[PDB]
Amino acid sequence: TCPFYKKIPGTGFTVDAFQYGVVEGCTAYFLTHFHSDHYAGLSKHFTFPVYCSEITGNLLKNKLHVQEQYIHPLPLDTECIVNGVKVVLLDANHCPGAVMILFYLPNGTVILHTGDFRADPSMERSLLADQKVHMLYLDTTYCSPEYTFPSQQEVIRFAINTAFEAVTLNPHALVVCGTYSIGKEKVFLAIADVLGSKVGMSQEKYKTLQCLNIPEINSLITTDMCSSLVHLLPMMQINFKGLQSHLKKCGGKYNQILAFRPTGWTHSNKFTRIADVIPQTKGNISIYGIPYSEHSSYLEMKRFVQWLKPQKIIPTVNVGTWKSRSTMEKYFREWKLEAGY
Ligand code: NI
Repeated sequence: TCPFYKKIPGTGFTVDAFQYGVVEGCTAYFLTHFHSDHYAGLSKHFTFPVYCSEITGNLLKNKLHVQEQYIHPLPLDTECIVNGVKVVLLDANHCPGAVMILFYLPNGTVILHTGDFRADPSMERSLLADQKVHMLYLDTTYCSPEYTFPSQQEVIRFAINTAFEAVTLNPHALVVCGTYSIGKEKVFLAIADVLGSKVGMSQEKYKTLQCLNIPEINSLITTDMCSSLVHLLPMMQINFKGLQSHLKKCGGKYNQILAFRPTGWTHSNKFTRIADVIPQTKGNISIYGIPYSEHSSYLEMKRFVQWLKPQKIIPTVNVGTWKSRSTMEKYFREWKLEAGY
């Protein structure tokens, strides 16, 4: 049945709760972003109101074929009324169109649901600065101290430099980047830019990217693989077998592949620095795994919460085991005792 952490008390609202059929007493279903664990259940046959960002509404329409009459897009950073309740959507620093939602309850309670986010100090100067938050529904994906990773800027630096070097040494090398969902577009766009190429991809992926309001996008992407020296492929094809097969398809235009697998966190983050990462190699193929995260590190999460000083925290990730739950509750207590709220 719908879990309690997907219901907003004092309203007929749910968040990211599309796989439980009709939720008894829900008058509006909010969708924070277009990732499949979040939208799971939505289809062309859904007949309840969906509230979301403009970009998310472009994807629901074009990729899922949800009918237009049920899609309610809202602008960001704007006080809006939904079934009699004031709401604000804020940028989540996750994937394109990902939002956090502020609900202002009739009784005076204020609730923030982060959706999926990567906390940033820039958030401390949004509409959040303006008033108190009583309850926080938090993206706890990486809520443990061992989860460190570099900034997005440092990871892109490493990728740009690595690709630029390889292709300058061998102009017959192809660069390939793995994808399976929206998000992490900076990886393949930054690399294409340093190489003066457009990025080539399948028609289905091109379509997806045309929904995202990325400026000058037509100058940056294409469906003509031949004209482009950066190719996107399904993440599942980013292995030696899949890459050889793909090189075969390029008709002797290239004699080397350098590939990037953007992951979240991996255990090598505990020991190794970004400067020191090395690829997996077999023959004329090299695969780099790069830790490009669109979720809060442990420290970034802690800073955000200690700044906000909520009265109650409700985790939305890793809630399935008692040991996880107990571990998170310990950190919330440390944070609260350290900062004095
Ligand atoms: Ni997500």
